[PDB]
Amino acid sequence: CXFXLPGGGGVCXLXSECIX
Amino acid sequence: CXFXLPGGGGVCXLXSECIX
Amino acid sequence: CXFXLPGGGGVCXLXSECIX
Amino acid sequence: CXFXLPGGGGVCXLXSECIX
Amino acid sequence: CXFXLPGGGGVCXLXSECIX
Amino acid sequence: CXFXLPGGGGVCXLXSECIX
Repeated sequence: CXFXLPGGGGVCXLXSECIX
Repeated sequence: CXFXLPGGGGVCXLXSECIX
Repeated sequence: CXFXLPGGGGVCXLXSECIX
Repeated sequence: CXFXLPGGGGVCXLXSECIX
Repeated sequence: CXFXLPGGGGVCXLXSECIX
Repeated sequence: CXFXLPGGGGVCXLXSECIX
């Protein structure tokens, strides 16, 4: 976090911070 | 959560986890 | 659309209007 | 648009360009 | 938070809960 | 686009495709 900067990196919107 | 999966279901973007 | 309500009613954030 | 800036003004995430 | 609601009346998408 | 994939690359949620 914050939104656009997912924990662990990678694509924002794809994975645990999003659906996952 | 995460983004696009509201904890109480229904409409994502709609309810506690969004505005609410 | 709008944001959160894809046309045809799929999950918001999952598919071409998002990543896809 | 873009995301955060609804085209007709007002509050991002609240109104026709979001749910509405 | 939640998504779209900084919590103090500010602009969603601008500050710590977004980039920051 | 879609949401999460800004044109030109770059961070999603920052610059013209978001606020900007």
